[PDB]
Order: sequence, then C-alpha cells, then structure tokens
Amino acid sequence: VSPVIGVILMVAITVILAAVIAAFVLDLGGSVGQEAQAGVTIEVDESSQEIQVEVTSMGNSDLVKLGGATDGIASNAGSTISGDHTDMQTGDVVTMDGSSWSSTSGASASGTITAIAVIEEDETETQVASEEYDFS
Amino acid sequence: VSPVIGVILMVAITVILAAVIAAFVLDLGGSVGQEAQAGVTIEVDESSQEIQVEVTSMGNSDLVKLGGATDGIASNAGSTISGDHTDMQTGDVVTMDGSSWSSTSGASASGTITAIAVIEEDETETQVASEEYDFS
Amino acid sequence: EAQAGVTIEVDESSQEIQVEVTSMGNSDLVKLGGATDGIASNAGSTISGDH
Amino acid sequence: VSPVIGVILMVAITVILAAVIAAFVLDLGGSVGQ
Amino acid sequence: VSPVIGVILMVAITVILAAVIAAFVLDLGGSVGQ
Amino acid sequence: VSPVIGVILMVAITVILAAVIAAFVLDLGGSVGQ
Amino acid sequence: VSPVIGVILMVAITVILAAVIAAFVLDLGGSVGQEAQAGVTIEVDESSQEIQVEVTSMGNSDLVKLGGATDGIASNAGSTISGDHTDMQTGDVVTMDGSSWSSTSGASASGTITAIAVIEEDETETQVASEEYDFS
Amino acid sequence: VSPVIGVILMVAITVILAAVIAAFVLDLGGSVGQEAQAGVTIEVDESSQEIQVEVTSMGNSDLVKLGGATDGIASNAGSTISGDHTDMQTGDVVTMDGSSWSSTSGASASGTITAIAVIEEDETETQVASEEYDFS
Repeated sequence: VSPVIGVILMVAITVILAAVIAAFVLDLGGSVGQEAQAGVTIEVDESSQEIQVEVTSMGNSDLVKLGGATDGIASNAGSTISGDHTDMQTGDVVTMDGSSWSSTSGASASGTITAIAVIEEDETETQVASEEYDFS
Repeated sequence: VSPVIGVILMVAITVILAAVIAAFVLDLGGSVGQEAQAGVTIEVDESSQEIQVEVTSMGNSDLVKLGGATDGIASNAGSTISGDHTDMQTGDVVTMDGSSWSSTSGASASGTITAIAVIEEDETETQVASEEYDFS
Repeated sequence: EAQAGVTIEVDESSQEIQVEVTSMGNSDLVKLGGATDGIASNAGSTISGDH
Repeated sequence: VSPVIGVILMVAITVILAAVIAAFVLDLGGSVGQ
Repeated sequence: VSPVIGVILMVAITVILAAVIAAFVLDLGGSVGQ
Repeated sequence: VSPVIGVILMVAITVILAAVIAAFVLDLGGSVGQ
Repeated sequence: VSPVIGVILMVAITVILAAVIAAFVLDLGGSVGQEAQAGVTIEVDESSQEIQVEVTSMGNSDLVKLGGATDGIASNAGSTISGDHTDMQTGDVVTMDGSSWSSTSGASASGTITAIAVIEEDETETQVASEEYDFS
Repeated sequence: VSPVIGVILMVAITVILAAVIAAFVLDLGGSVGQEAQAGVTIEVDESSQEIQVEVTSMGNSDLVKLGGATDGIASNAGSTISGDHTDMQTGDVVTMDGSSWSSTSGASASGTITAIAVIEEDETETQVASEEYDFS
C-alpha cells in the first residue's frame, strides 16, 4: 500500500512542479527584445569646421538623437549647435559650428559624433551611425 | 508512473509555449518596412537669389513635400514661396524668392533645402534630395 | 492544476498596460490579480473591457 | 525559425541601405557642371 | 521545451547581430569618395 | 519529477551555450576587412 | 517510500548526465572553423613559356604559397623558379621559366598551378586561385 | 523501483520517436526543387502579321517549347506554324504566320505567346519569356 500512496504524492508534486516551471518558461517566452534601426548621414566639413547631420530614412524607429562627444558640447558649448538635437525627424537638419570648441573648456576638439535611435514603447536605444572629427 | 505523467505535462507545456512563440514570430514576419524613393531636382540661382524645385520622376511614391530650412521660411516668410510646397505632383514647379530672407526675422539666409517623399499607406517619409544655399 | 498562456505588455510611451489570452490550455477563463485588486476596486473606468 | 527572421531583418537592412545610397547617387546625378 | 527557448534566444542573438552589422554596412554606404 | 528537473537543467545549458555562441558570432560580425 | 527514493536517485543521475552532456555540447560550441581567403593573379605567357604570379590582395590571410604542379617543379627543376614561392607577400612577384620542363625528368609540361592561403593561428589552408598550362 | 522502469520505458519510446522523426526530416532534406532558366527572344512583326522566336541561350535547360496562346493555334491552325515548336534547340527558328488567325475559328487574334523551359530529369517547367500580340 505504501508505494501506491507514494506514487500518488509524487504525481501531485510533479503537477505542482510543472505549474511552477510553466511560469518560468513563459517569462522567457515573451521577452522578444526589439532593436531599432534607421539611416542618418553625418558629414564633417574641413573648410569651415562644421558638422551636419540629416536623417535619410526612419526605418522602424520614430526619433533620433545625437550622443557621444555631443554630450560635452551640448552641455556647455551653448549656441554652437543650431536646430534641435534631442529630436530629429526625417528631413530635419542639425548644424554644429566647431570653430569655438578648440578654446571652450569642456568641449573636446576631437572625439566622435554618434546617432541613437529611440523607441518609446520600451525605451530601446540603438546606435545607427558614427563618425570622428579633429578640429584640434 | 511519475515520470510518464511528467512527460505528458511537459508535452502540454511545450505545445502551449509553441503557440505563444508562434504569435511573436509572426509579428516580426509581417513587418516588412517599405521605403519611398523618387527623383526631384533642386537648383539655386545665384544671379537672382531664387531656388527652383521640380519633380523629374515619381518612382513609387505619390506626393513630395519640402522640408529642412523650408520650415522656417514657409512658416513666417509668407509669399516668398510661390506655388504649392505641401504637395508637388510630377511636372509641378515651386519657386522660392530668397532676396528678402536676409532681413526677415526667423528666415535663415543659409541652411539646406530637403525633399521628402510621402506614402499615405503607412505614413512613410524618406529624404530624396538635398542642396544648400547661402544668400547671407 | 490549471495552465494557460497570456501576454502582458506595458507601454512606456502612454502609461498603458495591455493583456490578451494567446492560448487557453486546459482552463476555461482567466482573471487578473495582484496590483489590479487595488486599481479595479476604486480606480473606476481606468480599466476598459472585462477583467 | 532563426534563419527566416534573419532573412527578414536583412531584407529590411537592404531596403534602408538602398534608400541611403539613392540619395548619394542622385547627388552626383544632378551635378552636370557647365 | 528546450528547443523552443533555444529558438527564442537564437532569435534575440540574430536581432543583435543584425543591429551590429547594420552599422558596419552603413559605414561603407556613406563613403562615396569624391 | 525527473523529466521536469532535466528540462530545467537543459534550459540552463541552452542559455549557457547561447551565451558562448554569441561571442563567436560577434567575433566574425566585426571583421569587415577593408 | 520506495518510489520517492527512486525519484531522488533518478534526479541525481539526471544532474550527472546533464553535467556530462554539457562538456560534449560545449566542445562543438567552440569549434568555429575559420577559412582563409585572398586574391592572387596567375598568368601564363605562351610567347616565352613562362608563368607569373602576384598577390593582388591579402584579404584576411598573411602568406601565400604555390601548390599543385609546382611540387614536382620546385622539387627538382631547380633554378627554373625565380623569387620565393614558399612565402609571397603582397606586391611580390614569382616568375617560373617553363622552357626546360619539357625535357627535365619529373617536371610535368602540363598540369595546374594552384595558390594556397595560410594562417599560422590554426594551420588553415585554402585554395584561392588555379590555372592550367600546356608546354608539352 | 517504479520510476526507474518508467524512465527506461520512456527512453525506449524516445529512441523510437527519434527514429520516426528522422525519416520525416530527411524527406524534406532531399527535396531541393530545381528551376529551369534560359533566354529566348520573341518578336512580333506588324508589317506582315508574323511572329518569330529564337533561342539566344540555353542556360541550364535542354529544350524549349511554346505555350500560352500557341495551344489554340497549334491545335487547329495547322500549317500557319513553320518549323518545330515542341522542341527548339539553340539557333533554331520558329515562324508563325498570323494573317489567317483573324478568320480561323478557335484561333485567337489576341492573347500571349509564352516560352517554357523543360528539364527531363524531374519534368520541371518554367516560363522564360512572354509577349502579347494583336492581329484583331
């Protein structure tokens, strides 16, 4: 009689463990991480020490912002950036005049300008373009 | 007896997880993002400070509108733009007289004129042409 | 023991949560619990549909 | 399942790259120096 | 259950690799030497 | 009970193998020879 | 009581088997076989019975050597080969004078000249170019 | 003792199921469907109401035959077709005189002439060229 009751109890434990593991499996099942992608052009003009950025295509993202060395520039370099860099729609233009960075403290004459695509649905951030410059 | 019931329960969980992952996979399966393309010519005349735009070909899009520096001009520069810039069909002509931008507040004598192709089916926007100007 | 598959998705852009039943399994009805008890009790119409 | 999703993503990247290269080609297309 | 989770993880890796290769492709896309 | 614990262990091994193969794939991903 | 102890022992055996299979899986996991690739040009001149080889591009390999019919030639044909054939860098030139092969024993007037790329990291060998000749 | 015998039986069932699924997988593994491709030129002459077909290249197929509207013509239009249309080798010419189709019952003055490539190894048929005509 003992082994049969043991089998029944083990079956109950098996059902409970299956119920527990189902939630863990389904937790991974739903986490299909998304990735943003888009096309932006960056161009550094040596004749006037200026950098221009435009969004050629949107892809699946909905807004693009500039990162990298722009953090130091936009923070204290003030009006050397024209336009809006925190939200660039397709067809927008952002112009950065780099003549004054060589003397403005905290603004690196070298570095890199990087573009980040943003999706508000889950706060996904992805790098889409990069290009370095040297006004030193 | 215990491992067999466990196998049955695991098979049921496998079927449920397959059903869950199928929807996630098919969600990505249908998102074939489209991109607009067309040909437009932009020409900046230095003798009279005027910019002319015409649509040479439509490609697969159905309407073209001007963006970039035109946002500042069209917003408050008033009648310096002739024709319709929000919807340009093939063979249409848009003429912009830039003589007065050097003194009109909010109108940049420099910048860039960009063309955007539009598809109403999914609100896709793509840049097709760009050209800068300097009436400063 | 009941088992089924339901998808929950929290949208940061509009502060909204969506729930749908992908599969039934062997159960026959699903209801929302947890923090929904506080919300559904007095938050009124912030929930749409039948929970 | 993995290679099919990869193919879809590669197709999307191909469309984006075509859109990017179209502007570059058309930039040279209009520069008929007089 | 194991192969399904493996497929999900491989799909995630495929998305990440597509994101990585997109930047490399677009780097060459813009270098139209004059 | 045995097959469920086996499934859990196999899932863990699958995660570890995915982590291992990700580095190998990304190694080739970045080698765009100029 | 018996089935519960059996379940415990089976769980232990399952853990041990998982540990054993993990090593086997990871053994295949790391064996991502590499392949060498490069570009080399081979040219057979009918006017003087001479064959010229140059490395146009290196690709990802680091040295190129000649195989195929060259094994018979280089072994006993002596000075009919000029330059270094066991290690050809980019921009190097190897010239082989085939006039004397028609009479030198062990040197095939026909056959094929093949190029092999080499990587010292794992001794990978890959064929990159081939071309036949007939001085018979 | 019960769970161990259950594990043994489940292992046997797993081996049997693996053997069963192997055949199903290998059935799909070998079905690499082939497709024929070739180049044929079709030309419709308005001055004499005649259509000419020639095989410019064979590709990987081995014979070409005409389909489409030719089915109605070749069936009862008799000698209006010259040459052999059921098997066209490279460099062959088939001439069809369409003057009489406007009055011959069952012969459509309009329609389309299509070319089909054929491979006898697995009876693959593929369309390679098409062109319409209007002698009505």
